[PDB]
Amino acid sequence: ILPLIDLSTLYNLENSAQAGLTPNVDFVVQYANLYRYLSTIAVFDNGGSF
Amino acid sequence: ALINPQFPYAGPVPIPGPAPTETMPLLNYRVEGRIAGIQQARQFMPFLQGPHRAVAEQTYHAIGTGIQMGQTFNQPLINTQEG
Repeated sequence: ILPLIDLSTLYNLENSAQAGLTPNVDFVVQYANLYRYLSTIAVFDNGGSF
Repeated sequence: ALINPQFPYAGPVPIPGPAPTETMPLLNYRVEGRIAGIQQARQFMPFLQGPHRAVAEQTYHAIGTGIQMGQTFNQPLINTQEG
C-alpha cells in the first residue's frame, strides 16, 4: 500500500551562482518553469565582503 | 448661368480661336516583355509552419521494483470478554 504522488515528486534543495551586477541596476535571477519554489536564499558575495 | 440683355454673353467662343498645335498624338506602344530567370524550388527561413509550445505540461517516465519483506511485532493476547 503506497502513496504514489509523494514518491513521484521530488523535494530538492539546489544552489547556483550568478554574476554581472552593476550599481543601481536591477540584477534579475530568473526562476525556471516546472519547479514549485518554496524558498529562495540569495547570498551577496560582494567580492569577498559580506 | 446668367445672361443679361442688352449685354449678352457671346453666343459661343467663335472662329477667331488660335489652334496652337497638331500634337495630339499618342503613339501606341508596341512591346515584348520577358521575365525568365531560372527559378530554384526553395527559400530559406528561420521558421515556417511551427506552432511553438507556450508551456508544456509536465511529462514523466515510470519504474517500480522490489520485493515484499517485513519485520513485525504483535499485540499480546488478552482475556476475551463475552460470547
